[PDB]
Amino acid sequence: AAIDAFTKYLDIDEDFATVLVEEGFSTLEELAYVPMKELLEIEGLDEPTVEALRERAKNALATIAQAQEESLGDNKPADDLLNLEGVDRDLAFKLAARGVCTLEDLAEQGIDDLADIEGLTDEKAGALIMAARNICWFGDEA
Amino acid sequence: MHPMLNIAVRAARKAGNLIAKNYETPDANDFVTNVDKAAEAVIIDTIRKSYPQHTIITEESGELEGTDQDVQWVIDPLDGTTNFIKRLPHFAVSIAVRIKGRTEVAVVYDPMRNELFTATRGQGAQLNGYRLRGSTARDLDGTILATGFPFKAKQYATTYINIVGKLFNECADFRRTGSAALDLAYVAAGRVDGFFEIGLRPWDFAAGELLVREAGGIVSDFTGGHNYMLTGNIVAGNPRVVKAMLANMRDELSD
Amino acid sequence: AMHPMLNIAVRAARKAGNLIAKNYETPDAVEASQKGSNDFVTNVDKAAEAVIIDTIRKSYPQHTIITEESGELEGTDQDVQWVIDPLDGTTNFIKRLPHFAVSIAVRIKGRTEVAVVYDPMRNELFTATRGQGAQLNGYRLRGSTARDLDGTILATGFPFKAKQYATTYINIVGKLFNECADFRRTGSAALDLAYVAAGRVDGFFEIGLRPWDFAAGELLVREAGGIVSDFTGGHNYMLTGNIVAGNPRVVKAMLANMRDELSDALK
Ligand SMILES: [Mg+2]
Ligand SMILES: [Mg+2]
Repeated sequence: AAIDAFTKYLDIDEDFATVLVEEGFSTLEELAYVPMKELLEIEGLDEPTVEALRERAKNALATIAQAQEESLGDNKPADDLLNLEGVDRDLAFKLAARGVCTLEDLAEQGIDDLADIEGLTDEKAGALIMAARNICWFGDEA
Repeated sequence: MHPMLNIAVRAARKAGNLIAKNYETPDANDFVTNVDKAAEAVIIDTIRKSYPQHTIITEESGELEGTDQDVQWVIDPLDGTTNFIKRLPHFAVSIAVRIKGRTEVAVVYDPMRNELFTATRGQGAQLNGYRLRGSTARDLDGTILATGFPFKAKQYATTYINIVGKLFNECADFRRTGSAALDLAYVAAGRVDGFFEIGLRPWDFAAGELLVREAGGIVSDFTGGHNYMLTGNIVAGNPRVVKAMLANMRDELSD
Repeated sequence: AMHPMLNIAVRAARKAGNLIAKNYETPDAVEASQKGSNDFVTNVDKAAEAVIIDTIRKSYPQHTIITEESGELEGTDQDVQWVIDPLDGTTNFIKRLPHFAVSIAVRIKGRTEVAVVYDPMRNELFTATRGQGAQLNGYRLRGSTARDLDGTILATGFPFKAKQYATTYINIVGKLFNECADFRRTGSAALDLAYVAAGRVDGFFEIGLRPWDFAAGELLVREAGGIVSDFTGGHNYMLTGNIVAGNPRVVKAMLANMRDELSDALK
């Protein structure tokens, strides 16, 4: 299961062969060097194509890194969740990671819901949740 | 979450067994309190044998301490006492275990219908092996309100009446079986959409509030604050209906 | 012995209640549809009504039948009526709130003769036959022996179909809360009447009730020492649908208290 990874690896022309799991292509860091005792078993990839393979391999590592750093950011503490007074960038990390990436669903979380938050006690958490209730339920604004 | 819950469940089992046993001496105001004390005492024995370190908090005995003051046992051996006084079978035992200024264990057991709701913070609240998924209502349309008339807080009588009047003008219908703990369990298990009552007490709702919050719901006071623990003013249910209820009920309060 | 038509009625109600319980534990099989105000009606209603009609016609192929759904099925005879509610509190069975009942009563020459209500969740079977009384699973029923509006419990219903009286209704309840202890609200007229006859609640009252939602309970509370009336002391409650019921003292006190708070439309 690697079909999205090797899109452009030996990609001076894609009609040569599919990538080889006989050596694995599944470490991506310890595979930075494999000697020529086993890298003579490839066909249709001459030495300039090998350096192009190295370039596109750096590109593929970049793709995997980008996928990593994009799937990691399932936090997205938004401006509407950052503007909140007493909710800094870091409390917004922890709150948007708690399971509410908004404010309307935030006003629907009690003390024990927003307990165990990094950078907030129990009383000030309750005060902030009550302020969120003012800005979502009590203020009667839309 | 396993041993504390097992101990509490066995305690509620013994309590319900004794309650149902004593429910078969028909008589037509004091012996109800007597069997209340008896169930409370066998509960106390359960507390003393298993974990003699924790402290007990009852409506009757006040608070009886041991050594571990960080683990409070809030045990109401009967909710909606008047029902059992009148043989109307809607009453339950409510066990709660609070740890570090916070409720952690909750059990509500009706022995009549054999309804045994359990609740641990985080992992949620189960019933007989089933998960209580709250209510599906998003507003106060066609919903049911586990409404409670303050028969002990007659000072807020007219205010409460005007509030429930506005509600019934907006909402659909009420229910009141005269049992706060069971009302909270029911609104937790999606059997009734929303709940709200005036002038309650910690030994009453101690378990029901957790049963509700673990069911995708919230518990609050009439002003969205968190002092409902002692102000006795509670509104609960899934957040949609609670918001839809507060938005209508705020503008005719007195506290 | 046991009144014959009462035996047929209780057998039919038993079968209907067993079907009800069967439909209860399956929150999937219920396929309801809204018909009125803030309430559905389910296929289970139709199934239970069918079972009841069939069981009745088995041993009575000519008696007239009355039901909220089928209106009035006029059998070849028209002096023996069977008022049926295969469900009281369909709203509760929607939310699976375990508090409802089936209700079956028989009118002879316009006078209710036998009546039963059945709560399958607690397996309670309120039977009542005229001139012989009311029984709960084999115990007599005398209603609450309370003598005044103090310490009493008042069962009621909110008019979700006629909410106009609500305000008035509210005032009524408000006035009553000045004296009585606590109220009760189960969304089930028949079971409220039963509890009254059971002595579990010491009085019941409702504004605008359906005819086939009390015609079984009213005989229960009658033969259980209690009395029924409208809000003005008359017997027109069968048409107005405005009911008060309970032991004579509490009914008299409630009527005296409500004589003012009430509205002229209801009287
Ligand atoms: Mg108690
Ligand atoms: Mg009906």
